Amino acid sequence: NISVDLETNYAELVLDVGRVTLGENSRKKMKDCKLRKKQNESVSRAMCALLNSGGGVIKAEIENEDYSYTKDGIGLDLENSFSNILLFVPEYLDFMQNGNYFLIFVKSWSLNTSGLRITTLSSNLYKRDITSAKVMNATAALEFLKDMKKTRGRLYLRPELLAKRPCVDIQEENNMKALAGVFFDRTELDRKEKLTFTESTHVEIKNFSTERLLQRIKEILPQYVSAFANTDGGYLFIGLNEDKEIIGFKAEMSDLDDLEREIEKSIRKMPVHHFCMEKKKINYSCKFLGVYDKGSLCGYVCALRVERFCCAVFAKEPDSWHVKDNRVMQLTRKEWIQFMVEAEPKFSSAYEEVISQINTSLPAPHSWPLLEWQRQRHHCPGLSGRITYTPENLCRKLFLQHEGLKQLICEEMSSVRKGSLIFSRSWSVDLGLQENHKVLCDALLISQDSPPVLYTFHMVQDEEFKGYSTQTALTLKQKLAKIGGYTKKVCVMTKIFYLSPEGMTSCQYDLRSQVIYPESYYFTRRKYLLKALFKALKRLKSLRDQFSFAENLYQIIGIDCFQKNDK
Amino acid sequence: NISVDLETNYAELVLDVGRVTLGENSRKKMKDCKLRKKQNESVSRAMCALLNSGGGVIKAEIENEDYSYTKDGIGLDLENSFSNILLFVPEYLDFMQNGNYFLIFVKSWSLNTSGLRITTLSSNLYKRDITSAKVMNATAALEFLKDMKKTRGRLYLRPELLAKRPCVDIQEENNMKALAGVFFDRTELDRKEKLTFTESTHVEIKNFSTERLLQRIKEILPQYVSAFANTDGGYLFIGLNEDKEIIGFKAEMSDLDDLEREIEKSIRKMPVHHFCMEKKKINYSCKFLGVYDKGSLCGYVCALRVERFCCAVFAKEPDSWHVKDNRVMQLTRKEWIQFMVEAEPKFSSAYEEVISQINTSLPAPHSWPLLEWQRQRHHCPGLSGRITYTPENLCRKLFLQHEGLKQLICEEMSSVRKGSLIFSRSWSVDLGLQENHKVLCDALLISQDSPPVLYTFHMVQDEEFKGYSTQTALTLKQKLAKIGGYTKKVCVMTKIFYLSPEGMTSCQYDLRSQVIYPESYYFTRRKYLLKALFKALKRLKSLRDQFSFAENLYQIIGIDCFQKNDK
Amino acid sequence: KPILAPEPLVMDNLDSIMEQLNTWNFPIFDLVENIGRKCGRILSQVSYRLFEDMGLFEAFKIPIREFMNYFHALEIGYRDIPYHNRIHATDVLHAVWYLTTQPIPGLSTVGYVFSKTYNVTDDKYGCLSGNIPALELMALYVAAAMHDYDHPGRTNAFLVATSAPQAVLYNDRSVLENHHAAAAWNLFMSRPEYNFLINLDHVEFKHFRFLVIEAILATDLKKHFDFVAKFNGKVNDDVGIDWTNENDRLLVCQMCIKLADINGPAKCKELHLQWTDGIVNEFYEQGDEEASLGLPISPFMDRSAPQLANLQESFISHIVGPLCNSYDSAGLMPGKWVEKIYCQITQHLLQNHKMWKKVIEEEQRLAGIENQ
Amino acid sequence: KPILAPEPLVMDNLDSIMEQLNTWNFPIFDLVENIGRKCGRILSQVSYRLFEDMGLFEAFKIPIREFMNYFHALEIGYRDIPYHNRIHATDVLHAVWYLTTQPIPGLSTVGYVFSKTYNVTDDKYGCLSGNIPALELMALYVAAAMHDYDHPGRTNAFLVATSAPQAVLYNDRSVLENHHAAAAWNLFMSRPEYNFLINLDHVEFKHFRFLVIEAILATDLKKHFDFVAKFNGKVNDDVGIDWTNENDRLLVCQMCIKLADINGPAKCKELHLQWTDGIVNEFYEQGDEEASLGLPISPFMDRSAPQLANLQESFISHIVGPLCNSYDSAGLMPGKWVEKIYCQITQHLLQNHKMWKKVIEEEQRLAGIENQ
Ligand SMILES: O=c1c2cnccc2cc2n1CCc1c-2[nH]c2ccccc12
Ligand SMILES: O=c1c2cnccc2cc2n1CCc1c-2[nH]c2ccccc12
Ligand SMILES: [Mg+2]
Ligand SMILES: [Mg+2]
Ligand SMILES: [Mg+2]
Ligand SMILES: [Mg+2]
Ligand SMILES: [Zn+2]
Ligand SMILES: [Zn+2]
Repeated sequence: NISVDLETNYAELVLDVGRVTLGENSRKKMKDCKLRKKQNESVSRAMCALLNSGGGVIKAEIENEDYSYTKDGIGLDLENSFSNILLFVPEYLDFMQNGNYFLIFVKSWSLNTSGLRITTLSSNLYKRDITSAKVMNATAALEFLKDMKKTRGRLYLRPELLAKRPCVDIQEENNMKALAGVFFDRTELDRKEKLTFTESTHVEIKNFSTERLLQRIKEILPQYVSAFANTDGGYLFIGLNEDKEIIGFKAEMSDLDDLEREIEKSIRKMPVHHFCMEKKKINYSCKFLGVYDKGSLCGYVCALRVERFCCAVFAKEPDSWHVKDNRVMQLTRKEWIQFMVEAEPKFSSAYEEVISQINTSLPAPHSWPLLEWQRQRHHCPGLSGRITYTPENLCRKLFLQHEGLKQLICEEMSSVRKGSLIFSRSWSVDLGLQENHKVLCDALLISQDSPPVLYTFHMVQDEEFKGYSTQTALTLKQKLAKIGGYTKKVCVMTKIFYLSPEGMTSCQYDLRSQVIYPESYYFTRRKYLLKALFKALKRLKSLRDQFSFAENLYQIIGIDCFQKNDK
Repeated sequence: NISVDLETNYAELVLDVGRVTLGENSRKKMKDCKLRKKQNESVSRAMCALLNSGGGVIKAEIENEDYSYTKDGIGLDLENSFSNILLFVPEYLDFMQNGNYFLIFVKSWSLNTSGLRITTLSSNLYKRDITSAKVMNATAALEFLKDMKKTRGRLYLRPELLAKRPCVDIQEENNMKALAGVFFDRTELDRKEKLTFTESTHVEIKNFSTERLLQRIKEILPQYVSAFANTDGGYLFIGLNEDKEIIGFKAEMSDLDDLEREIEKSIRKMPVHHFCMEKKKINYSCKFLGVYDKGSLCGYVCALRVERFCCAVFAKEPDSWHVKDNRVMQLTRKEWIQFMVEAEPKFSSAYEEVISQINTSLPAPHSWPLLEWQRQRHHCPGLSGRITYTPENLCRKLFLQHEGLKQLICEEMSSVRKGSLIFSRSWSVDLGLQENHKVLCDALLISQDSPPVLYTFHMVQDEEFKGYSTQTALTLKQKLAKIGGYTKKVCVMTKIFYLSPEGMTSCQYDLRSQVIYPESYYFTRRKYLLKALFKALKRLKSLRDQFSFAENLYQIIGIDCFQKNDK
Repeated sequence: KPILAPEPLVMDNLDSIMEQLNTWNFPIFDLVENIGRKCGRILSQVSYRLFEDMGLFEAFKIPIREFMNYFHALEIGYRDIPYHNRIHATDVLHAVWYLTTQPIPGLSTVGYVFSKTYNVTDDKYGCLSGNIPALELMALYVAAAMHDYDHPGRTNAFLVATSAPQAVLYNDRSVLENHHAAAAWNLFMSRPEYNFLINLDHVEFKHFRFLVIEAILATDLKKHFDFVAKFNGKVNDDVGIDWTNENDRLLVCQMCIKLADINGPAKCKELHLQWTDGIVNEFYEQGDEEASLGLPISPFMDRSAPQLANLQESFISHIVGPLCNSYDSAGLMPGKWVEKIYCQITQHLLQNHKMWKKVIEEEQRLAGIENQ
Repeated sequence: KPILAPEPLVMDNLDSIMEQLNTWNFPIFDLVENIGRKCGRILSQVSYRLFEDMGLFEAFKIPIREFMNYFHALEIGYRDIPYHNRIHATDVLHAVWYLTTQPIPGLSTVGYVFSKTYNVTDDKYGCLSGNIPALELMALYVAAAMHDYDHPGRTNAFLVATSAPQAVLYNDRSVLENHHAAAAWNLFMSRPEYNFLINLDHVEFKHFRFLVIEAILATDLKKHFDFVAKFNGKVNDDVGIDWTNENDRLLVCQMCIKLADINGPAKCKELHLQWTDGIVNEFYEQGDEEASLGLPISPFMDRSAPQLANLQESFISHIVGPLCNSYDSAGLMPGKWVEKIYCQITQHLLQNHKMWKKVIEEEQRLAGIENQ
């Protein structure tokens, strides 16, 4: 199975997928196709789960003894799965071999032009093409479900009238459907007789010259039933050959009953989701016809008819995963359809609209950004005005007492071209998490280079707070990417300090010199990070004093507040 | 080639694709793969062209002597192409065999959740997956182009600094890129030596043990160049084998020059589209290395490096077609990218917004629709109030004189449960077309059943006006589907009458008893048709008096006008 | 000097009719004949009864003396014209009190205040007095009381056309509604004995004033389609009416008063006919004064060539129709289940429209016959 | 009885300065010292000169006598306060005349009317007088002239807080702007000799009145972020400014006057300092009158503890900054090519902001040192 890796010093979700062969030649040469497919589906489950829930990292132990990745690649089934889930691969993945492990750093799935909100390995909604039953991909299923939800059901044009047309010898699909219909009501079949119709969008024919015929039906029937129930219904005949000569399967009575019961259970186990007022079920009808040769019964032929449905009909639950708390779980049908159908929520008042569209940055300076403004322009004496100590009332309070703290912050922000650190009594509570009282304060430095750090200060020379800082950095990463709408690669580093009674040193932990990331995780943008932080704090209902933009001017002008969306 | 069929009595675009085999067994058994592929691409061009420009009908002559379509199907390559272009097939296509022809009725491509505005057989924008160069599908190309257009270019993080990381033996794709880079600057190759890197998102290796090697390069190189130029650039080495042992191709000097020149032309013929201020070109560099075995030259190896680009790079022009006037033509690169990138335009003032959202029709009556209102509620004495003679000032004028006209209209609207016919001096001018003065008036009856008719009246016992009426019905169909935003299957029938000096009869033409359509083209909706007519007239700048909704009440209340969008 | 009140506060002879005040077809004119029609005390009495029903005299600790003082000054202020008079204000007040304190099938109730009995034990009917705080409801009631105050008897377009002083004073942007709100609040703040909001906080009073002005300005028919389209785009594509978000509650009160204002063609045929007589008489008066100036006589305002049926049918089809459909698609029209749900208001509306379309067809056909 | 005009229409002694009137740093106070400062005739003279420059006296056939009559009555009407006086109106008029009749690199010119010389032969510079009809431009000029008329010397928030009569008359919704538009148009319509629009049609006059009221109401700073966001959403995601669609031209004139109103921190340092002195003196007066009533003294309006640099820096950063960035991203700020394009206005704005941030840092550091 797949389990979260709780003993890694990464500030991220680290899924452990077990042992996995790698290299293209060795994935090919692997003399066990079943284990190969199992490994592939495991890695793909992990990747989908990390895409649906913030970021992450997939950790797999290199199974074969000799691997390099600079002369072996990854594989060709793994690459196929990766490219199937993601549109553009190098925008979402980064591969890194670290000794005896192969790591895959997964960005978070971001809303794009397609309109998708999650990623699914397979929707399991089958649609009926002209002759073949194919599974709907992401955009097909999206449009299908949105269309069905728009009309609170699915429209039909039930036989109120046949169109008064001219007289002419015309041939259409309705001919094949009607011929198959008269076939369905036929009472006995001459063995080795020819058919007058072929397979179309309402007619599928299957040979199945198998001795068992129970497992094959139980495993293939739901996809054809879901194909028919999603486009116009139709008939399924089992017992013909590829030349339409009636042959039937050689089965005897007392088997027909168990086979019919198996068909019944295999259809009643198929999921379904109604957008309509009432809640019907999959209306169909089984039937068994004899294939009398001369006066004897050469076998039987199974005829099955499925009617058009009012709403969706899955062949299985949708393959969509996410890591809820730990022990990565599959999305439920209600949650999956909720992610697919329901819109994205947003208000975007005009004040916040301008505070966001201050981020144009066309080929020109475009000065005056409203998110990095601060009234007290004088902290940390030896320096210029380039570090906005944001809260301006928590920072001054915290710097008045705790004498070592101001000198520590000055030592820390010396090598920063331009940034803005944001204090707090506890970031864990601001991010909706359990608090611990031993921590003095926190901070969040967001500079041009140097991905965002999370300083955790405290005065207790007994504990470590590594768990606290890592959980907080993890949740901040996930909140940024998911709620804040940051659409690039982020990693929240960490640092822990110890402020004793006149001791302003002893950094007890520096996460940057403990973990190695890919090359692109180190160059953030510092303006979209600020917008993401704004939006995440707003959606979390904890945007209070950060991002000052003082209102002594507004209160004079008369402009109102800008947040706490209940007024 | 493909040519519009000007001698058909359909009120539609009828493309003629020539002779085409049909039936699955005969398309399979056809002993000529080249002709089969040619026929398939021809039908697909026709289908894309009809999808991009209103509706249409594809007409192909059945090539094989014996075809039924009720026992032969269509094929399996044709179905593959159809399903590739369209998401849901039975929503857009209808097949009909009429004697010695096979007709395909194609709905018009309608804006859906995907955001696409046209359909393309192949974008020809290649992207580089982890190891393979694949062509972008519709949604991939859509997101790619929209992203590039948003930033007026394509962002990079040019080597200003390498990220200060810890010290550890880590392996990544940058290793393979750097090794291939040092390979590119190498001066001589030992024949039969091993490589230390494999192929990745920056490195592709090709064997090509061909005697010619010119045609193969000229036909395969542009897709790899477009793959590299669209994601991070990279190197292409030609002259290795599948085991990375350097072999090279056995070519001699005075061939290397012609081969380099062919590479140069094959790269300079590749299209490109810039969203940036300046207009660079595809920066690369060819180079040829010797493969010295012991002291002799065992051949050569061609190394090619492509740099990352600022904007799109096509391998060919995009496969997107449309029928402009006649002689169906391929979309140009500017027009294609304009359809893909630029938004849909719409204003939707609040008055028109309510006049449209009067079409809710939830499970309840929801009376008071504002589009079928009329002040003069008394025409055509023996009847109830169920046919809104819309203009109300052109209709009364036309009925005062032309004595036979009122009795004709009464005879005609007798068998109509509920409709609304809309007169005009000439619908051809209202739809932006050349007028002819011999026609008295026109009309447009839009009932529940009975798809919309186009009555053309005139008093000249010499001419026919079949061309006029068919052109007008054709353009009305296309305008409805494209501009009006009608998202179902429509067909504008026709009728021509003769109003002599006291002769109110002699219907000289009745298009319904001349052409046969599929079964679903006969049941329109009569409310979305009215909304579509409203929007089409508005966008055409000819919405004057149709859809009365009298304003003696508004002028009292004070509400303004509702159209002529320049105020 | 100021208008204080009648000597007895609440009169007793107008009983047995105020108790049948929870019916949509309230016999308002029988009450006008019941109360002394000389002075005019209908609005003050109806307001006292409705507030005492809602218990708002306790939930906000209001003195009844100054309450009656203010509302009597108000009802004295209403000009004595044929339609926009104190009877119209009382009708709108009763309609709002009905729409906000009666069972609404398919509702989800959540310092609120409910009506007198309301017999609320089930979980099938909610009332809007449970989804809307008491302050906002009192604001809606007071706004409905003073919403046509000091009406001149003309339309916005008339005052704008002749460039009346009151139309230049407001720059031709909601002339009448701004005038009503301003004059009513001015009269309120004028005296110290009209102050019946003495036990309100400062922020309470500011929010109350804001909501009252918003409700009054929302009844301008030039904003009709904007309000209707906004309500459509909030219960069609959104989650619906979030009863927590205050802008949603504000929009709900605005639409509630928009529909309680024009409710003539949603009552029985007799009340509807009387209101129609009033409105058309006022239109005729305006047409007289507008022909006296040499202006072209406006449509429907010609007492020599009336088109009353055309006016009322066009009105019911274009204004009251879509408004009721929008207010009902959000599931707010008060009704009952049937053994599926019977809405009396939409029924009355449809019946009145069908009557007018009978009269239209009959007159049209007869004219077409005679004219030949 | 009515204020007619001075005896000579156009004075001659104020020459050689009106010709240097096409410079963004116009020496306005030197002109005030040039014209007789006792009576006050700056606005009327500047208006005559600008209209004669644009030739609008011919394109609309306006009599100069009644023109001077009306504008002299206007300039007499402007209260004599430290900031919102006739000099401010003249400054806004000149700023609008500059922004709409000067070359704008990267424009596409299409009964229009251009400025006096404009030396227009090239295809690189357009002026807004070529994309905007003459009627709308005259409407913008007249609206800028009468936009702070009869200013009481307070803010909207002050009149709303103390519940002034003029704040109840307008229901606390753009009190000052509605008052200005109403009083100006009332004074215009008062006499028959002020009527300088005698040669306009009826629909012409109605559209002119509409545009003038719109421009005047657009200068309310409570609508600042709405206007800025609307202009952003029309030149960022749309095709841009369609010079055919009339709502686009209306939005352009509204933003042009919004920026011409607050243009102190976009001129040279001396003019900016003088305007700042004026505005802060008016704030101090309001603070005196607001402490006299017992209200808490508002921010920045305390003549005992001024925070002038804080006020001006916050203003330049929050209001004038984003407005200039929006007005420039649409490519409408007038500038010139350099051998890439040099915009004097944004330069002045940046320099003034840097000066204020010097003063802020210096005072802040000194206070931090002394306070210890
Ligand atoms: O037919 C009715 C009616 C019928 N029963 C009751 C109330 C009614 C109110 C009105 N009308 C139509 C005219 C009108 C009404 N209110 C206005 C407000 C402004 C301008 C025009 C109008
Ligand atoms: O600093 C300046 C300034 C500086 N130079 C020129 C003009 C200026 C105008 C203003 N302010 C800031 C305060 C303020 C101004 N106009 C208002 C309108 C309403 C409310 C507050 C204000
Ligand atoms: Mg009113
Ligand atoms: Mg009213
Ligand atoms: Mg002002
Ligand atoms: Mg001003
Ligand atoms: Zn269903
Ligand atoms: Zn480019």
